[PDB]
Amino acid sequence: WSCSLLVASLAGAFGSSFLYGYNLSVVNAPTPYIKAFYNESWERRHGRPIDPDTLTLLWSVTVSIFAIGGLVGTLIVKMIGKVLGRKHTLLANNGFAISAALLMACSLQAGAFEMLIVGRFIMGIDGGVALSVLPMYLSEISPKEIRGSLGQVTAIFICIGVFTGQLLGLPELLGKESTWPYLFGVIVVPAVVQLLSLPFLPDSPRYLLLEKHNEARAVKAFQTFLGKADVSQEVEEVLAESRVQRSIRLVSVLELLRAPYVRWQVVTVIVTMACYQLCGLNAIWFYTNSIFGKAGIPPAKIPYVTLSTGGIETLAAVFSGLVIEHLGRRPLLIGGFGLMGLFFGTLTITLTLQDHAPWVPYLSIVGILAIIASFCSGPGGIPFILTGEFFQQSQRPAAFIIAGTVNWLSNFAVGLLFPFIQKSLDTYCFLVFATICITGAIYLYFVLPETKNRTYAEISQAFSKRNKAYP
Ligand SMILES: *[C@@H]1O[C@H](CO)[C@@H](O[C@@H]2O[C@H](CO)[C@@H](O)[C@H](O)[C@H]2NC(C)=O)[C@H](O)[C@H]1NC(C)=O
Ligand SMILES: O=c1[nH]c(=O)c2[nH]c(=O)[nH]c2[nH]1
Repeated sequence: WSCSLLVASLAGAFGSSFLYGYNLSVVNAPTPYIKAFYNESWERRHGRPIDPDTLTLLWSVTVSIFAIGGLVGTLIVKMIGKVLGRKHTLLANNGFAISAALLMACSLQAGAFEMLIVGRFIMGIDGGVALSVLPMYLSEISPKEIRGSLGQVTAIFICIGVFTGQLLGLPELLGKESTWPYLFGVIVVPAVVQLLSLPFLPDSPRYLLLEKHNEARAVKAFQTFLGKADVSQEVEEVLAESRVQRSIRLVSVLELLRAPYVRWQVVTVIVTMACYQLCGLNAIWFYTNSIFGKAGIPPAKIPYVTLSTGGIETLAAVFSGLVIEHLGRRPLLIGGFGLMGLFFGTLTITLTLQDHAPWVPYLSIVGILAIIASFCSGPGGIPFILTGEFFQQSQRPAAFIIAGTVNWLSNFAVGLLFPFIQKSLDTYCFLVFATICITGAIYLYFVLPETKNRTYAEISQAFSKRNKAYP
C-alpha cells in the first residue's frame, strides 16, 4: 500500500459506491412522512383527496425510479468513457450527485412532489455511472497483487452505505417529522468530500498510456501508486497487452445475443443477474419498516430493529472474502439461492402464525437476518465476476451491457411491484421470492460449470456440449 492508493481507494468509494448503498436505504425511514406530503401536495394542486392506490403508486414510482436512473447512467458511460478519462468522470459525475441532492432536499419548501421523483432519477444516473467507472479506475491503478481484493472494497462501501442510511433515519437523528429533507440534503457531504480529494491524485496509468498517449505522465502515475523506483515493466506490459488487444474485432450486443457458440454463456448471465435482484433483497432494503410492521413487531421498536439489518449486512460483507475464494463459484451460487429458499419459506411460516404465540414475531427478525447473511456470504459479489470469466476481451465489453441491463430492469421490476405483491397476498408474499430463488438454484445446478482455478479454454469447452457449436 501507498498513501495515494489509500485515498484513491477510499475517497473513490466514499463518493461513488457509498452513495449507491445510501440511496437504496435512505428512502425507507421517511416513508410515512413523504407519503403524507404527496397527499397534501395532491390536494393543493388537483383539488381532491388522493386515492389509496394512486398514493401507493406514486410511492412505488418514487422508490424504484432510481433503477431507471441507473440504467440511463450505465449507458451514458459507454459514450463518456472515450472522451473524459477515469478520474475526470468521477469528478464530472458529482454534477449529478449534488444537482440531485439539491432537488430532493428543497422538495418540501417548493411544495411540488415532482422535484423528489425527478431528484431520485438524476441520483440514479450517478448510481449507474459511478458503479461502472469505479471498479475500472481501482483495477487500473492498483499493483497487480491486489487487483482481486478491491472487488470487496467496492462492495463493503455499498454496505456501509445501506447501514448509514438506516442510522440517520432513527427518530433520534434526522428521521423526525420536521428534519426529513436533510436525509436527502446530507448527500452533498460525501460528494464534496470526494471533489476536495480526488483532483490532486494522478489519473489512471493505463488511460494515460493507451488513450491519451503520454508515457511521462503514465510513468509518474505508476510511480506514485506503486511506490517504487522502476515501473518500465508495467509500462511495457500494458503496451504489450494493447499490441495484442488492438488487433481484436469487438462483438456487438445484438450479435452476441444471437451467435450459437456462446448461447448458454448469455442465458446463464441473464438468469444469474435476474435472480440476483428478483431474490428480493432490494425489497428488504427499500421497504424494511413495512415488512417488520406487518410481522407484528411493536410499532415503537421498528426503527431500532431495522438498524440490525444493515449491521448484519456489513459484517457479512467484511467476512465475504474468506468464502468466495475458498469454496469456488458453483457451491456459492447454488448455496445462496438455495438457503434464501429455506429462509423465505420459514419467514412465510413465522409471518402467518404471528399470533399463535407471543414470541413468534421475533423469529421473523432472525429469518430476515439469515436471508441477508445468506446473500453476502454468497452471491453478493459473484455475478459481476462471473460475467467476466465466461468471455474473451472480444465479447466481454458487450456482455457487460447485457448483464448490466438485466440488473437495473430487475431492480426496477422488484422495487416497483413489491407494495402490490404484498397488498395482494399479505403474509404469503415471500413465497414469490422463494419460488424465484429455488428456480435460480435448480437452474444453476443443471448448468453452471465450476470457474475457480479453471482457464477460459476449459470453461468454454464445458459449455460447448450444450451450445452445440464452435467459433
Ligand atoms: C389524506 O389526508 C387527509 C387529511 O388531510 C386524510 O383524511 C382524514 O383521514 C382520517 C382517517 O381516516 C379521518 O379521521 C379524517 O376525518 C380525514 N379528514 C378529511 C378532511 O377527510 C386522508 O385519509 C389522507 N389520505 C390518504 C390516502 O392518506
Ligand atoms: O453487497 C451488496 N449489498 C447490496 O445490498 C447490494 N445491492 C446490489 O445491487 N449489490 C449489492 N451488494
